[PDB]
Amino acid sequence: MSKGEELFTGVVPILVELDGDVNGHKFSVRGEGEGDATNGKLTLKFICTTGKLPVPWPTLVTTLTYGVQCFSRYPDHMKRHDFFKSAMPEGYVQERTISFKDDGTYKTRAEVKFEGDTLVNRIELKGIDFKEDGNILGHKLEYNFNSHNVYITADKQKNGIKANFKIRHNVEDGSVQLADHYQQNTPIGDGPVLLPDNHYLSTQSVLSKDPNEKRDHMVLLEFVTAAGITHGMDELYKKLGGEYFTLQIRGRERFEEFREKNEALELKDAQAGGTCFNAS
Amino acid sequence: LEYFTLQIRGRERFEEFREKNEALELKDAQAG
Repeated sequence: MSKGEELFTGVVPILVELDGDVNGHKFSVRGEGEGDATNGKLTLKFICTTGKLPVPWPTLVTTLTYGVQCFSRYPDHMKRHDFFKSAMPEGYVQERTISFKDDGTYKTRAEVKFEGDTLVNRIELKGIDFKEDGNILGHKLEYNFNSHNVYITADKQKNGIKANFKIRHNVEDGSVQLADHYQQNTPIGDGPVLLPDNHYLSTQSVLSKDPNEKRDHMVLLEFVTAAGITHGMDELYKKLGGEYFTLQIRGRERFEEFREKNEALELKDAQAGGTCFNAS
Repeated sequence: LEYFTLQIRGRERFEEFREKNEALELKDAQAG
């Protein structure tokens, strides 16, 4: 498990700040609350600070709080796969394309990082090509949010992860408005991070209102748990992560190139006393 | 044609080297 796991062992205050622009409708959202990674729990209240929100609240949930996936609960044996906590305290950049079927698209960029003792998620959102009388700009979506399974895979070329999932927004007419999510996370710092094997996040949400709150707002409770890899598989991963493997190379120059990179990598480990090698 | 062996520490690092090494060998082995 990563060094960053120690930062999420308790209750962590959360600040969320979003600046958005959808078809020229500019808006800002501020959210504050607490995250409890031990129980995969987060509780947030979000406020539209610019007046009325030009899009339905459920369309922003994944940007706002599947925006702080470092509060997911990883079972003990899966903690070797938690990229999100491993990038802290420096944090990570989260980028998404959200494509609404037969409607517009969101593009988002966020930085998730500690600032002091507060985990902060700062987001820029651009929405283009939305139908002015559609399900989103026409506010035709129900105020609920179903459970989803977020498929997570490693992106070693960029030292991060990717995620893909399709959100099912209930429409008032009874039909469904699909939101196709494409996700990329990369670390802000240059330190080592955990790159996961294939797994998924099982997410659950309930949306509510604060009866004392005058502004356009959304109250959110969310439980998220990692899943998909057995205890036996992670015991294997743990064994294989420590073993030595013989690679056979054809050609002296090709051998020389591999050897220098291998030596550089073992040098990085030894300089950090091996403290990050095959971390559980 | 001359073979060499390299000791790689850990599954993750080995899978990365072996993948790159295999891609290289699938250019010399296409009859050239």
